[PDB]
Amino acid sequence: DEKAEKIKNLFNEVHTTGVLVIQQGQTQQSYGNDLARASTEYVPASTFKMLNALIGLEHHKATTTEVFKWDGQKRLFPEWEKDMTLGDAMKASAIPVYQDLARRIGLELMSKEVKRVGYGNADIGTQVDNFWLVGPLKITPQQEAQFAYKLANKTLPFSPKVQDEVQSMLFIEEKNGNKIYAKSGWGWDVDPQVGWLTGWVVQPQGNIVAFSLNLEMKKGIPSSVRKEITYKSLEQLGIL
Repeated sequence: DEKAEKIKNLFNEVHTTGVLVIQQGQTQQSYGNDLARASTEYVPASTFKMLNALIGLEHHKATTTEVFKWDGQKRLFPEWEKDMTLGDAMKASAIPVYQDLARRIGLELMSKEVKRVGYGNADIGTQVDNFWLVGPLKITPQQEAQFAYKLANKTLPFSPKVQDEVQSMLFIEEKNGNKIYAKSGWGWDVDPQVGWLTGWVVQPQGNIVAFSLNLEMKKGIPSSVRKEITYKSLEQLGIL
């Protein structure tokens, strides 16, 4: 009860509403100040890059060493206006690189694969290059944590090679002997805005603990909140 109470207050302290779903084994636990978010659908935003990369690699629409070249058209941030590998673009949440990947995959293959894997509502609509940003694709935090848990265990419906490659893209840091893997997301083109941090911890003896933080990104909420709450929560839970 006390762990849950503490984590609730972490969300209250940042003046928004959110949830953290944790998965170890086949059960999940939800924490936070709005638990109903755990089973609510939201756009994945750049959390979808995880699946986009798996599909693209598996279907030979990308390699891990190629550079996705900048064509010189203005991008949303100047940091993105350079050539990047899929891994560089993962770390940078570089939307246009992953738009290029999506277009390589194409609508038919993308739709088939998203359905095959059962990702969220598996509804990509007719626009292959923005369905993860503005809809119609939506996913719950419980689904995201499950996705992350399966990726961590290499049990998603892809080759283990491709899953290992995507895992490497997601590595953040080793902290207190724990390896942390994650992908952030911020759906800023929807209202209300959604913030994500989905990932997992590999503890020193190999135990995997997956997570998905999901909160409402209000005006004034710094994007750093996502990592801060997640880490503090995982520490309070004894995971980190």
